[PDB]
Amino acid sequence: LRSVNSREPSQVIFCNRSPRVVLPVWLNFDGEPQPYPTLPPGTGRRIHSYRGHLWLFRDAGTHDGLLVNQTELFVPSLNVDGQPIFANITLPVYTLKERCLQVVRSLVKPENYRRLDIVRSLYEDLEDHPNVQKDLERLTQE
Amino acid sequence: MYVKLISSDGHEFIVKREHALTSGTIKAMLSNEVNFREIPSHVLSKVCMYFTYKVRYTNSSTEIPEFPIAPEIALELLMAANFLDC
Amino acid sequence: MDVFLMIRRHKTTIFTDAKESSTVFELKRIVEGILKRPPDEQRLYKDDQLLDDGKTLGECGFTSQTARPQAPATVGLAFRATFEALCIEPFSSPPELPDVM
Repeated sequence: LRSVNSREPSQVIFCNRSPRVVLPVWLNFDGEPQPYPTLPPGTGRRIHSYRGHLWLFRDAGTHDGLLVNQTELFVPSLNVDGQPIFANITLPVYTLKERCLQVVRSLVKPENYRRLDIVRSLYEDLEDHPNVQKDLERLTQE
Repeated sequence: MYVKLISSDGHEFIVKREHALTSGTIKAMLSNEVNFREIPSHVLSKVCMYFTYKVRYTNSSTEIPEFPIAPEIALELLMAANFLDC
Repeated sequence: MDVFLMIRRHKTTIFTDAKESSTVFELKRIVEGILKRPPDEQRLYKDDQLLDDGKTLGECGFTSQTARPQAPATVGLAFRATFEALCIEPFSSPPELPDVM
């Protein structure tokens, strides 16, 4: 699951239609994740990339998943006669559970995290921070 | 068309059946009414709103908003979201 | 344009949506269908202010800025016709935050 080696420029653009500090993540030729400078909430940014390349996007501070053009995998496609491809970054409709972890994880230091009263299976879920590497494997088995 | 969900504290949230079906736990609980001996009002109202939210925003370009959760409510909600699988 | 409501009286709450242009009286029909009491035996409010059958939900305050799926706006229901006073039981209090900011 890797970016194809080019070698054909592709003018892309990341609109951040989300309310988080977005983190572009590019998928190397080997398949490793490369972080690119972050995109604040309303903002956007013109990028050069390449037909065939793989990009995904996450909340830059907590790595929560985000959609681009309604999927997770953004493939800069052919530019031709038309100029930039659009990369609309959005919240998905998170499960209410996932949504709950999110606040919760962010109101308590996981340092301090043992000391809250709830089923322990719940406590593993909170510890289970979403992760590129993870989703990278997850998004691998399809 | 409609169902009723009754909180641990008495309150009745009457809601559309498909909206309620969102939660598998609930689905299984009918097939009418679900009493929820374990979920207070400040918690089931937020759930129902979440169903509305999910149902409207699922399958949609129109930029999606944050579902919001006040702090005080979060634990309780996380426990409910988890019992109900939603 | 969909508006998203919480129709509340006593301990009863209906979640529904409706069009920004539908009529107040049209809301009571909706209610009718559910609590089965006809429009003339129900009176509907926004914050105490007593709403008119002929007016639109938009005209009445209910606009997509105000009545969003994830934060539905509230509509007082009151019954009978002598009409009972409007009484909405508040929701349960959350317990206080554990040791977190």
